[PDB]
Parts: sequence; structure tokens; C-alpha cells
Amino acid sequence: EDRLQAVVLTDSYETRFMPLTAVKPRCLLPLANVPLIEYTLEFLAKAGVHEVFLICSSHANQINDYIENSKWNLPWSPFKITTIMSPEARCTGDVMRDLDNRGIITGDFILVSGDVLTNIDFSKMLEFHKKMHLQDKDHISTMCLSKASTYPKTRTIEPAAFVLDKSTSRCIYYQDLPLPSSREKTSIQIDPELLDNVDEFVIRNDLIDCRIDICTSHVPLIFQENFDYQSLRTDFVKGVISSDILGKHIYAYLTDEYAVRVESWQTYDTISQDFLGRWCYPLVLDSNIQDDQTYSYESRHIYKEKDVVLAQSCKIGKCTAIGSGTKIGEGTK
Amino acid sequence: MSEFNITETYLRFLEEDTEMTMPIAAIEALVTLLRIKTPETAAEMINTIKSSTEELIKSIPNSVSLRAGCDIFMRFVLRNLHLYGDWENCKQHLIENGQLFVSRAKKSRNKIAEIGVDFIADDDIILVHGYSRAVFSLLNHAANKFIRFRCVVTESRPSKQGNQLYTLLEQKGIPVTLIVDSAVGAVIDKVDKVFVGAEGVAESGGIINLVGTYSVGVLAHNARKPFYVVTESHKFVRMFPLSSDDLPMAGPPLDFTRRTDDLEDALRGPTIDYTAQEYITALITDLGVLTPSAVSEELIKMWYD
Repeated sequence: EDRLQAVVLTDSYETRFMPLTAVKPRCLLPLANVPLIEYTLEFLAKAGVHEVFLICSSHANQINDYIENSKWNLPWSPFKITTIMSPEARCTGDVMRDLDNRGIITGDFILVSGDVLTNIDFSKMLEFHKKMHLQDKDHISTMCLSKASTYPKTRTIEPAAFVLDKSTSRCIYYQDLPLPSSREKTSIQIDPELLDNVDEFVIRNDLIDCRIDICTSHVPLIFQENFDYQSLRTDFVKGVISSDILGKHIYAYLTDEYAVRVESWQTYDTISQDFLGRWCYPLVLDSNIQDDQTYSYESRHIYKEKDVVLAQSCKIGKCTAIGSGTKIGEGTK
Repeated sequence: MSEFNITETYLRFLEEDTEMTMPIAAIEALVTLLRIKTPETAAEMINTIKSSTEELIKSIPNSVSLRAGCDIFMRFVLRNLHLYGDWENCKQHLIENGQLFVSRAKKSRNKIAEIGVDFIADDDIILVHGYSRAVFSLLNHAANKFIRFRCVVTESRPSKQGNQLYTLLEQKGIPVTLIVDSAVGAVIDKVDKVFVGAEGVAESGGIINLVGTYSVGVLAHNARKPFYVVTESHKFVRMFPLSSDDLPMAGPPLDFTRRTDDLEDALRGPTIDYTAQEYITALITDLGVLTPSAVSEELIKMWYD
């Protein structure tokens, strides 16, 4: 039951942020004035984990200088924090075979890839996982996904078809899908041979990925032999459900509220405005958590710390945020 | 050998500094009275200081701040007369207490600001009325805090005091206008907070300062804007009126006599009004922020027997 392990695997999206990201990693960039590691870390500490494993594929020294100067290498942190040094630019997946060669992980653990920002109570995700355990001895994992039903077409890089069960929400199949800029590529295929004993399924596009996968320790041993996999979902969750290994079913969870993951600036802007607005209750900005800021909250979504010098005859509109010690001037907007 | 009555001690050091006000000048004169004239007997000391307070009130009657200072001096010599040192040490003990007001009440005005800066929040248009220098002692530290606000200063007809603020905090660097005193009702719909300063606090919480603070108070109530008053702790006075009319200046507030040839006609109505306890909502002293029923208790406890 308890003694939750965990592993965060950042540093796979350096293609996305290329004018930046070559002097400090993607995971060390300030989303709202503070570098977004803790937007994962405070979440999965509220999930109640006991160890994490930061894969740092690039700029490994300016990971661990921040980590040792964090609040997590102090002897009351709810998890102990460990890193994994790395040769540069490994594809994902093979980090788990390197883990199995090292052999640390026993039990259920979080496959948090990328850098997430969410409000979901992970506690109620445990009983979905344990109901999967009790009602199936052929399980693989659970995949929590958001319900962004009011917008397709604007979750930029990969649109996906998370086709899954009606009743049990078992993930039936998966397929990558093209972009709205491309009018050309118009087909997907779901071959019905594995569709024999399902009789009820749903195929949706409105589920955004967030790469928060919690599983059992059997599936890295499953992943050990089949050494052909280089992604986490374009190859694996297709190549584990497509009648390849028999008696290994993967499940996927759907929440009802906000749970999102960084893709690019056309997602970074949207999640910055959702977090900086009150669309992310209770994981909000004015609570002054991370590096003991002094944010106050007026109406119209204004965030100001102490020692802010707002000059005369300035106007500050909706949904802004200003750090300490700044100085604006006359006539600014 | 001075006699401490009118100007042989009192009015001299009023020309030393135009920053000290009337009641602490009265406190300084009354402590330097018995700091020297202490003829080794507890009887004539109190007779001397009571005679001195009554002749000093007899000097200028229409400056009721003087009555506040000259009566809290009596409260000082009463409580320092208490603890019952058999007068053997109190000839030295009372005078070595002594100058603790001019070391205490002189530096009270920044202690006002240290608790009153956290009232004027960001972008508050402020209405002040009359040259109440404790309000400027708050506003000076407010502008030194680098907080963003705006100020509006009324006229002070006929007592001229409204022209002083616009030549006081303009050169500090605050955007400020000078409204005329009759134009309050057309602007107090827009003014966020309104400050005044008292020349006295009655036994229920009252503003006994100037010509029309009752008018700006009742405008503040029927605009439902908060009506604060910055003062300090040497401004308590026993005088508790019941009307909007205090002790007279020289006659009633409604004259109906005849101008002889060309005498002055502006100052013919009253010049010191009164505000009831309903219109004020919080007052600032050395004793913290202070609701008017708390100032009623504070002036009800140290004046009974």
C-alpha cells in the first residue's frame, strides 16, 4: 500500500525551447517567477512519495546546485531527493532499463515525464489503481488524463486518439494524429481483430496528455526484454496492447478538472494564464509557498510582492504579476 | 527669575520652533514651572500649578488644545503624586520624571506614522482638512514608504490653514490639488478615504478642531466613505458638549448686530464646530488604532474618581 516511490524524467523537450534552454534546462525555467520543478514537486509531495529520481540529461551541475539549495535536502522533506547523472540526450524508455540494471525501484511509482501543473487529488487516484489491482491481475498502469472538452485543435504538438473502454476505461488502442495546418493527412485506422471482446468503447480527442503514469514494478521487468521502445506512448502503449504480450492490459483514468503539462510556448502562455488566473484552485500563486515570496491579491487578478515601486500615473490591467524590488515608471501600461 | 505665566516663559519658545504645537508647549511650560519653583512643601506646589493653568487658560480661551494640555498636566501630577513617596523623594522623583514628556510626546508624531502608514493603501485619493500636522507626519512617512496615492486639500476659511498643505507636501513630491471648502459634496463621491485632525477629543469621541469638520463628516457619512482622524495622546480634554455648539468664541454663533462702518464680516459665524461619535469611525493615537467607544472608555477611566 504505502511507501510510495516516484521518478521524474525531465530533459526530453530541449528541441522545443531552443533559443533558451541551452544555458539552463527546461525544468529550471520560471513559469510564475519560480523555476517549475516544484510545480511537480509540491504536487507529488502532496501525493506522499518517499523518493524521487531526477534524470538530468543536460546541465547536471546546475540541477544539483539548485537541488542542494532547495528545501528538499533538509531533514524533514516528505521525500528524500536523489538525482541520476547522465550522458547527453538519451531517449526515454532506456532510462528504465538502466534503472532495472541498477535495481532500486520496488512497488508503485510515478512515471512523471515532462513538467506538470495540476490540482487533482492523487489520493482518489489510488483507489482507481487498487480497484484495477483487485478486478484485474493482468494490469499494467493507470494514465490520468484531463477532460478539455471545450477545445480540440489547440493542444499543439501531438493530437492523440485515446480510444478506451466505456465501463472500465481500459485503454483500447492509441494512435498519433496530424495537425490542423495539414489538410492532407486524413485517416486513422483501428483494426478490429483485438476489438473482439470489448463490445463497448469510446474514442476521444479531447484528452490532453500529462504523462503522469503510476504502475506496478512488474512492468519495468516487462519493459526489460522488449528493447525496441524509444518513446513512452507512441511506441510503448501501442506496443503493449497490440496483442504483443498476452494477458497485459493497460488502463487510463479521466479526471474532471485542471491537469496540464508543458509542451511549447503556445501551451506555456495558456498554462501561465490559467495558473495566474484563478483557474488552478487550490494550487494558486498568492499562497507564497515556493521561495517564500510576499504576493498579495487585489481584484482584477493583480499579484504584487513587498517593496514594489509602482510609480504615479501607471495603470495595471487584468491578470498580472510583479516581483519584489522592481521599479516601473510614469505612463507605463 | 521668571514667573512662567504668559510670555516670560511660555510664548518665548513658541518662536524657537514652528514645529512644536500648543499643548506640548503647555506641557513644557508647566513642567519647567515646578522644575525650578519647588519650595519644599506639597501644599503650595499644587496651588502654584493650578493658578498657572487657570491663568494660562485665561490668556487664550479659544484654543482648547491648551485646555487639553493644561489638564493632562494635572493628570500627570496626580498620578505622579500617586505611588506615595511621602514627598521626600517626590521633590526629586517627580522632577526626574519631569522631562519624560519632552522626551516622549515630542517623538510621538513618528510613532503615529509607524501605526498609521498601514491605512493609506495603494491608489487612495485622500481628503484632508486644515493644517493638522500629525496628518502630515503620517503622510511624510507614507510618501517615504514609496506608496502610491493622491491627496486633496480643502480650504480652511477663515483660518487660512488649507493653503499651507499645498505648499507643504507638493515640494515633497505628491500629486495634490486644492479644492475649495464648499466643493466637498461634489467630490466626496470620488474620494476614497478622508482624514482630519482634532484639536480635542470629547468624552464620546468628537472633533473640536475647525470650522467645518462636522460638514465634511456628514458628507462622509452620506457618501459612506470612511472618516478617520489622526491625532495624538495629548489631545484628550474633559469638555464634552452635547450640541454642535461648544463654548462660545466671544458671543453666540448667530450674531445679528450692526456693522458700524467697515468692520470685518467673514468671521461672524462659528469657528470651532463639533462632531458626534457616529461620524468618526477610527482615530489614531499613541495607543494604537482606537475606535471611538475605546476613546470614550480611555477618557472615562482617567477622569473619574
